[PDB]
Amino acid sequence: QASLYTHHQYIAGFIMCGAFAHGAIFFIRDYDPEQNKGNVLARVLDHKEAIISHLSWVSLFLGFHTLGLYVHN
Amino acid sequence: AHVVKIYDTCIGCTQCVRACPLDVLEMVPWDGCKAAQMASSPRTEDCVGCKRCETACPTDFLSVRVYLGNESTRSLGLAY
Amino acid sequence: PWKQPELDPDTPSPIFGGSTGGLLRKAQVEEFYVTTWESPKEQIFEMPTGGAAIMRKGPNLLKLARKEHCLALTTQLRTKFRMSPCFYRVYADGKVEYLHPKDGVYPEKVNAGRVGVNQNMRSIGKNVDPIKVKFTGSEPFEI
Amino acid sequence: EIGPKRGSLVKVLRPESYWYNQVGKVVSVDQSGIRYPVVVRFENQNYAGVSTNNYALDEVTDPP
Amino acid sequence: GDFLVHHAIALGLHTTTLILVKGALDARGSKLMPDKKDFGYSFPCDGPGRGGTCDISAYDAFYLAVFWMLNTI
Amino acid sequence: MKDFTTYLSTAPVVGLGWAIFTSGLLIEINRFFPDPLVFSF
Amino acid sequence: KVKIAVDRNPVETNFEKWAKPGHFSRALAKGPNTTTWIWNLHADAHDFDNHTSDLEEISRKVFSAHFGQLGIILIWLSGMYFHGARFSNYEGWLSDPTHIKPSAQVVWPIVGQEILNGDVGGGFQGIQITSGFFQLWRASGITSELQLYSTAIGGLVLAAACFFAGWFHYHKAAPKLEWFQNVESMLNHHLAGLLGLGSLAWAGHQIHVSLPVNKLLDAGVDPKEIPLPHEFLLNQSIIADLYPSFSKGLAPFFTLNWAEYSDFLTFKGGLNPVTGGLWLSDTAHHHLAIAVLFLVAGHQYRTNWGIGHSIKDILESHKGPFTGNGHAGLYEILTTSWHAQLAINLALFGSLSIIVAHHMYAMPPYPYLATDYGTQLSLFTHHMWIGGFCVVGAGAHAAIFMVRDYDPTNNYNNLLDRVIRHRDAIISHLNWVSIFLGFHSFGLYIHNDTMSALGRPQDMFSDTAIQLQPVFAQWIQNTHFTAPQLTAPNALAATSLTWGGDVVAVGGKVAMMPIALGTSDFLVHHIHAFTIHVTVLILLKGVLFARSSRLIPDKANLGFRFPCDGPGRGGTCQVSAWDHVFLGLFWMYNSLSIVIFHFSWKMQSDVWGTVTDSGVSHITGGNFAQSANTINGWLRDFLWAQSSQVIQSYGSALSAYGLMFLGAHFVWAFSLMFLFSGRGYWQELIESIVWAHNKLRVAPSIQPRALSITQGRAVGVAHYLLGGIATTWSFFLARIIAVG
Amino acid sequence: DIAGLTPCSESKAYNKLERKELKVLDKRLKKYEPGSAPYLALQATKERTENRFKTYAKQGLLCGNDGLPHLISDPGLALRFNHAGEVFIPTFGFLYVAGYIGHVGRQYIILSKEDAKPTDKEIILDVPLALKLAFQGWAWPLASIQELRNGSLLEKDENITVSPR
Ligand code: CLA
Ligand code: CLA
Ligand code: CLA
Ligand code: CLA
Ligand code: CLA
Ligand SMILES: CC1=C(/C=C/C(C)=C/C=C/C(C)=C/C=C/C=C(C)/C=C/C=C(C)/C=C/C2=C(C)CCCC2(C)C)C(C)(C)CCC1
Ligand SMILES: CC1=C(C/C=C(\C)CCC[C@H](C)CCC[C@H](C)CCCC(C)C)C(=O)c2ccccc2C1=O
Ligand code: SF4
Repeated sequence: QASLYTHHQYIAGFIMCGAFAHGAIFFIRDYDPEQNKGNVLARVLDHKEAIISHLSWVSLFLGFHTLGLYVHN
Repeated sequence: AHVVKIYDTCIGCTQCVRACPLDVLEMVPWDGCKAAQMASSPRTEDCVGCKRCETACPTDFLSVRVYLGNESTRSLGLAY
Repeated sequence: PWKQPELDPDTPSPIFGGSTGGLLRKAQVEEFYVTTWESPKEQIFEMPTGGAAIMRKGPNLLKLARKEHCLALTTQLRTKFRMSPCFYRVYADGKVEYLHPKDGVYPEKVNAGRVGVNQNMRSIGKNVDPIKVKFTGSEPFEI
Repeated sequence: EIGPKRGSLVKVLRPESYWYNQVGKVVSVDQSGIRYPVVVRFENQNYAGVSTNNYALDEVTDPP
Repeated sequence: GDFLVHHAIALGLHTTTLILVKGALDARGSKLMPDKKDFGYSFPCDGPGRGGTCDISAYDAFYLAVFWMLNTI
Repeated sequence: MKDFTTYLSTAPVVGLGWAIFTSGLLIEINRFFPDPLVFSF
Repeated sequence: KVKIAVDRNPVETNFEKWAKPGHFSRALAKGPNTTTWIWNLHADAHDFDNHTSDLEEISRKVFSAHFGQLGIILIWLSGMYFHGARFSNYEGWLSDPTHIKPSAQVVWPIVGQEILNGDVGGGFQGIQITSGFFQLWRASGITSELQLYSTAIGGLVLAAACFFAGWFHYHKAAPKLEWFQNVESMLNHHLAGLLGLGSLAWAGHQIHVSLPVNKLLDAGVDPKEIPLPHEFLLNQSIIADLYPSFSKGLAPFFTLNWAEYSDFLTFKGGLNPVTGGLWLSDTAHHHLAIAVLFLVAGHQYRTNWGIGHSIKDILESHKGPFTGNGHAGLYEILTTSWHAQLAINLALFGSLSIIVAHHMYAMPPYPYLATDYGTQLSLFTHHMWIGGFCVVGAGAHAAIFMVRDYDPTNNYNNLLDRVIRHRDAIISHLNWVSIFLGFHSFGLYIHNDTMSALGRPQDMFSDTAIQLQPVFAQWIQNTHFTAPQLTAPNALAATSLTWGGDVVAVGGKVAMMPIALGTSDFLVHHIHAFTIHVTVLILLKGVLFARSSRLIPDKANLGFRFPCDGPGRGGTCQVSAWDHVFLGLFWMYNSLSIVIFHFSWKMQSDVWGTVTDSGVSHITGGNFAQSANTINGWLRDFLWAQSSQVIQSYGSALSAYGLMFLGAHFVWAFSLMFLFSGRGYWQELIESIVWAHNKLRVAPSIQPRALSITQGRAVGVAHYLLGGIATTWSFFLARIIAVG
Repeated sequence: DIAGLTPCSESKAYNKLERKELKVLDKRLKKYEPGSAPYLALQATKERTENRFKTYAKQGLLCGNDGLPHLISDPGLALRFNHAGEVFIPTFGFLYVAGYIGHVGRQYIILSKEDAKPTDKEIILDVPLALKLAFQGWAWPLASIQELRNGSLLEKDENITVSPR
C-alpha cells in the first residue's frame, strides 16, 4: 500500500508539472490574441501580474507562518 | 548559424560594433535617425551568439537582436 | 579598402616560445586565420592564446585558430598602440578570405559603400506571433 | 514643432518598452523627420542602466 | 501536527502553482524580455545584459518547479 | 554634529535602532511577564 | 637607502564621507537608482583597486585595514579573557581538570535558556566551551581571575591603541609608497623583530613564569598556595629549589656551559603523564631555539649597511636552462602587486594552519588537552577549515592579480610566462591524475560496497580480504619510533605517540595511544589526495585561464568577477575565475568534511577512550578497520552510529546543538535556490511584486531588482558553506560532549 | 470539551508531564548546595515552571491524549466556548501592528516621492519625519478606509507598468 501510494503520488505530481509546462508551451507556441480578444484567456493574460502576485503572497504567508510555528515548537 | 536582426529603433552610437569581437556587425548609412547610421550584419554566419551587442545596446527595447539555433563549427567557438 | 591587399608569404613573425595554446588539427582539416600588420618598432604584446611575444620592426604575421582570437588581438593592438591591423582566413585547399573590413575603414564607420542586410523596418515587438508562421519554416524575426 | 512641448511630462504607451504606462520628461524632439524623433528622459533606469529613450509620435500622449 | 503538515502540503502546492502559473503567463512576454515568444519555449537565456537573464524561459520555470514538486510529494 | 548625525541617520544605524528597540521590548515582556499561551486578559 | 617616508595629514578626519555611503566608487557616487546599488556598495567596499589607481593610497588603505583587523582581534581576545575572568569556572577547573568540564559562556534565564546552563561541575553552570582556553591558561601560568581581568583590560587597551594607530597612520601620518616597498627591511623586521622577539619573549615567560607554575601544578599542590610568578621572577631562592640550574644564575649561558640547563630546557619525547600535554621545559627550549633561528634569519637581507642579500639579485641569479629566464622579474611583480603577495601569504598561512591542526592533534601542547577530546576535535576541525579558507582565498586573489596587476611587458620568458605558455599541459596532466586518483580511490570504495552487498567479503579491499597495506606510512612510523634509538640518541622517547608503543592516560581516559594504519586508512588518504588534487586543479585552472583562453581570448578585458560572456559558443557561463573559486569553495568543503570525518572516526575508534585494568577500551568498538572500507559502512557506523545524542539532545544541556544542527540544515538547503536557479525568473517575479506594490501606491523610489548572477552565486556558496560548517560543528560538538 | 479534548485542569497526562518536568528539574538540584547561585537560578526556573503550569490551566485551555495544550482556531466555536484568547484576539492584535507598519511605510513612501531625488531618501532616512509618522499611525485602519473610497489608496493601471505579454 505504501509503495502504491508513493508511486502514484509521484506519477501524479510529474504529470502535473508536465501539464503546466505544456500549457506554457501552448501560451508561447500557438496562441492568437486576435482570434480570442476580450475572452477569458485574454482577460486572464490581462491581469496576470495580479494572479502571480497573489500566489506569491499566499505562498510567502503560508511558508512564513508554518516555518515560524515549526521552529517555535 | 545564428540569426542577427537589427530593427529600425537603431539611432547609431556606433558602439554595438565595438563590443562584438567577431566582426559580425557593420554600419551602413541610413536616414531614419539623427546620426544617419544603421547597424547591419553581413557576416551573420560568423556569429556565436555572445549577446555583447545586446549589452551594448542602449535602446529599450534593443535594436539589435541575436537568436540562437542551428549551431555550427564557427558559431560554437571551437578551435578544434 | 581602395584595393584588397593579399598577404605576403615572406613576412616575418614575432619571436615567441613554445605555447600549448595555439594551432590545432582544425588548422589542418578545416580553415585557419592569419593576421598581418606593419610595425614602427619592436614592442611587446600579449597573444590571445599564449603569453608575451616581442614583435618585429616592420611587417608581422600571426596565425590564429579562431577569428575571435584575431579580433581580440586586433582590439588589443588598436587600444594599446593605435595599431590598426587586419586579419584573413586561409582555407584547407589554400583559399584566402578577407573578413576584416572589405571597405577598409572599419565597421565603426559607414563609408557609404555597403548595403543594409538583415534589417527590419518594423519595430522590435511588432513581429507576428509564432502561430501566424506555424508550419511555414520561417521565424517571425526572419520575415 | 510637430511633437509635444520641450520639457513637458508625457506618457509612453509602447508595449515592449520598459516604461510602458510611465511618465517621462521630453528632452528633445527632432524636426528632421526620423522614425522616432520624440526623445524623452526618465527618472528611473531600466535593467540595462540607461534612463533616456526615443519614441514615435503615436507612442506619446499627455498623462492625465 | 497533522494540521501543520497539511498546511505545509498546501504551501508546497501553492508555491509550485505560483511558479508554474508565473512561467505559463510569462512564457510569451515579460517586462525584462517582451519577445520571449520569438526565442522558442526552451532556450538558455538572453545574455548578461539588462542585469542578467539567467533561467528566463518558461522551460526554466518548469525545471525550477520540478524541485518544489519533488519536495512537496 | 550635523555631519555625524547625517551618517547616524543612514539605514545601518536604523537597522540597529529599530532592532535594539523591538528586541529589548520583547526581552522585557518575556522577562517581567512569564511565558503565556492564551490572551485571556 | 631605506628610510621612513611619511606624508602628514593627507585625509581630513571628518564624517563628510560617512554622510554619503557611496564615495569610494565613482559609479556608486551618483545614487541608489536600483537595489543592486546596495550590494555593489557592500561588495566594492574594500576593493581598493577600482577606488583609485594610485598604489600609495591603496597601501595606506590596506595598512589601516590591517590595523583595524588587529584591533578587532584584540577586542575579541580581550572579551574572551574577560569572559574567563567573570563568567567561568577556571578556579574550579584548575583544582580538578579531569572531572570538571570547562565552561566560560553563561546564558541569561530570559526564555527557556536555563537548560543550556549545563552542570559542568564545580558548582558552576554554563555553556560547556570547546576552544580550550582553560588548557592555554593552564600552560601559560594563570591562577586567579584577577590575572585574567588584567589581561582583558590590557587587551582592550592595546585594541584601542591599534585602532588609534590605524587612524593615525592613515589620516594623520600616512607612509609613502617607498616606505611600503622596503621589502628587505620588512622581511628583516618581521623575521628577527616580530617572530624572533615574540619567540624569545615567550621562551622567557615560559622559563621564568610557566615552568614553576606547571611544576607545582602537577605535583598535587593546590593553586591557592602556589606562589605568584613575580615571586619566581624576582627571587632566585624560590626558583632554585624547583630548578637547581637557577642557582648558577646565568653563569652557564655566557660561559658556554649550556648542558647545566638540562633540568628546565630538556629534550624529551612524548607527553607529561600527569597532565597529558607536552613538557614545558621542551617547549621552553623549543621557543628559545625558534627565537635563535629567527634572529639569525632576520639579518639576511641588505637594507642600509651594505652587507646582506638583495632579493632581486637572488631571484635573477637562479636561472636554469629548462626554465629560460629564471625568476627574472618576480621581484618587480611582488613589490608592485598587493594581490600576488596576498595570494602567497594566504596560501602559506592556510597550509601552516593545516600543519597547526595536524601537529596539535598529533602532539597536544597543553596540559589536560589530550583527555579533553572536545577541545582537541574542535581545534583540529577549526584550524582545518580556516586553513582551507585561506588557501581558497589565496587562489582567488592570485586570479585577481592575474586579471588586474599582470602585464606582459616585464615578463617575456620567465617562469610565470612559461607557466602561462604550457598551462594546457598542466591542466591536462592534472585532469589525468585527477581521474586516476578518483577511480582507484572511489571505485575501490564502490567495489568494496558491491562485494559487501553481493555477500562476498573475501573479494573486498579490506584487511581480512586482499589488502592495500600502507607500507610507506607504516615504515615512516617505525622509523620515527626508532629515531630516538639511533638517529636522535639524545631524545628520551619518540616525538609523538602516534607511532609509539606506550599508552598515556590521565583521569582514567586515554590521552594519546599508538595509531595503527590499515587498508581503510590507505583508502581514505588516497581519497584525500584525490580531493585535494581536484580542488587545486580547479583553483589553478581558474588562475591560469583568467587572462585568456581558447574559448574567450579577451577574458582579461572582461574583468575578474563577471558572470558570463553570454550564451555564445554554446554558453560561456561561470567562465570567470571568480566562478572557478566559487566551485573550489564547494570542493574545499567536501575535502575538509571528509578529512574531519576521518579524523573524528579514527580518533574515536583507535585513540580516544577510557582506559581499564583489562586492556584499553575506545569510544567506539574499534570498527574503523572493519567499516571504513565501504560507503555504507562509513554512513551507518559514523553518521548514524553517532548523532544519536544530537537527536536526543532535547531537554538537556546540549539541545542548542540540535537546534543549531537543524538551522544549519535549513541554511544548507536554502542555498540551493541561489545555486540551481538563475536571475530572469526571479526578476520577472520581482516585476510582478512591483506591480502589486504599484497597484496601491507603495512603490519604492529605489527600483527593486533581482540579485546579480555573481551576487546570486556568492549568496548560494555563502549559505551552503555556512550551513555545512554549522552542521558538522553541531554534530561534532554534541557527539564529543555527550560522550567524551 | 470540544473535538475530544479534555480541559487542562482535569487532564491526567498534563499532570504527569508536570510531575516529570519537576522530577528532572529537581534531579539537578541535588548537585548544588542550597545557598549557591545556580541553586537560586534552578529554584527560579522551577517557580517559573510551576507558575506556567498553573496559569496554562484554569484559563479555558484544553488538551487531548498528549498532555500538551491545544488551541481552537474556528471563530464562533472559540466565541461560544471561552477560547477567543488563543487565536481570535491575537488575530486582531497582530493585524493592528501589521497594518501599523504598512501604513507608516506607505506614508513615508508617499512623502519621500514628492521630493527631489527620492531614491536617496530610502538609504538616507530622516528621523523627525519618520518618528512623527511612527507616532501618527495609531489610527491606521481609519486612514486606510478613507483612502480606499476616494482613490488615494489605489491607482488606476493607466500609470502602472504592466507586462507586454
Ligand atoms: C529547504 C530549502 C528551501 C527553503 C526553506 C525555501 C524557501 C523559499 N523558497 Mg525555495 N527552493 C529551494 C529550497 C528552499 N526554498 C530549492 C532547492 C529550489 C530549487 C532551485 C527552490 C526554488 C524556489 C522557487 C523557484 C521559488 C522558491 C520560493 C521560495 C519561498 C516560498 C515562500 C514561502 O514558503 O514562504 C517563506 C518561506 C520561508 C522558509 C521563510 C524563510 C525566511 C525565514 C523567516 C528566515 C528569515 C531570516 C531570519 C529572520 C533571520 C534574519 C537574519 C538572517 C538573514 C541572517 C521561500 C523563501 C518562491 C519565492 O521566493 O517566491 C515568493 C519561488 O518562486 N524557491
Ligand atoms: C621589528 C619591527 C616590527 C614589528 C614587530 C612589526 C610587527 C607587525 N607588522 Mg610590521 N613593519 C616593520 C617593522 C615591524 N613590524 C617595518 C620596518 C615596516 C616597513 C617596511 C613594516 C611594515 C608593515 C606593513 C605594511 C604591515 C605590517 C604589519 C605588522 C603586524 C602583522 C600582524 C601579525 O602578524 O600579527 C602580530 C600582531 C601583534 C603582535 C599584535 C600587537 C601589535 C603591536 C601593538 C605592534 C608593536 C610593534 C611595533 C613595531 C612597535 C613600534 C611601533 C611604535 C610606533 C608604537 C605586526 C604587528 C601589518 C599591519 O598593518 O599590522 C600593523 C601590515 O600590513 N608591517
Ligand atoms: C588575508 C585576507 C584577505 C584579504 C586582505 C582580502 C581582501 C580582498 N579580497 Mg579576498 N578572500 C579571502 C581573504 C582575504 N581577502 C578569503 C579567505 C577568501 C575565500 C572565501 C576570499 C575570497 C575572495 C573573493 C572571491 C573575492 C575577494 C575580494 C577581495 C577584495 C574585496 C573584499 C571585499 O570588499 O569584501 C567585502 C566584505 C564582505 C562582502 C563581507 C563578507 C561577508 C561574507 C560573504 C559572509 C560572512 C559570514 C560570516 C562568516 C558568518 C556570519 C553569519 C551571518 C548569519 C551573520 C579585497 C582585495 C573580491 C575582489 O573583487 O577582489 C579584488 C572577490 O571577488 N576575495
Ligand atoms: C559526490 C558528488 C559528485 C561526484 C561523484 C562528481 C563526479 C565528478 N565531478 Mg563533480 N562536482 C559536484 C559533485 C560531484 N561530482 C558538485 C556538486 C560540484 C559543484 C561544486 C562539482 C564540481 C566539479 C568540478 C569543478 C570538477 C568536477 C569533476 C568531476 C569528475 C571527477 C572524476 C574523478 O576523478 O572521479 C572518478 C570518477 C567518479 C567518482 C565517478 C563515479 C565512478 C564510479 C565509481 C563508477 C566506476 C566505473 C563504472 C563501473 C562504470 C559504469 C559502466 C556503466 C555505464 C555500464 C566527475 C565526473 C572534475 C572533472 O571534470 O574531472 C577532472 C572537475 O574539474 N566536479
Ligand atoms: C511598509 C512597506 C510595504 C508595504 C505596505 C508592502 C505591501 C505589500 N507587499 Mg511588500 N515588501 C516590502 C515593503 C512593503 N510591502 C519590503 C521592504 C520588501 C522586501 C523584503 C517586500 C517584499 C514583498 C514580496 C516579496 C511580496 C510583497 C507583497 C506585498 C503585499 C502583501 C502584504 C504583505 O504583508 O506582504 C508581505 C510583505 C513582506 C513579507 C515584506 C516584509 C518586510 C518589512 C515588514 C517591510 C519594512 C518596511 C519599513 C518598516 C517601512 C519604513 C517605515 C518608515 C516610517 C520609515 C502588499 C501589497 C506580496 C505580494 O505581491 O502580494 C500581492 C509579495 O509576494 N512584498
Ligand atoms: C461534490 C463534492 C464536493 C465538491 C467538490 C468540488 C466542487 C470540487 C472541485 C474541484 C476543482 C474545481 C478542481 C480543480 C482543479 C484544477 C486544476 C488541477 C487545474 C490545472 C490547470 C492547469 C494544469 C493549466 C494548464 C494550462 C496552462 C498552464 C496555460 C493555458 C493552457 C492550460 C489550460 C493547459 C464537496 C467537497 C462539497 C463534498 C464532497 C463531494
Ligand atoms: C531567491 C533568489 C533571488 C531573489 C532574492 C533577493 C531579491 C534578495 C532578497 C534579500 C532580502 C530582502 C534581505 C533581507 C531579508 C529579510 C527581509 C530579513 C528579515 C529580518 C527580520 C527581523 C524581519 C535572486 O535574486 C537570485 C539571483 C540570482 C540567483 C539566484 C537567486 C535566487 O535564488
Ligand atoms: S551565466 Fe546566465 S546569462 Fe550567462 S550564458 Fe549562463 S545562463 Fe546565460
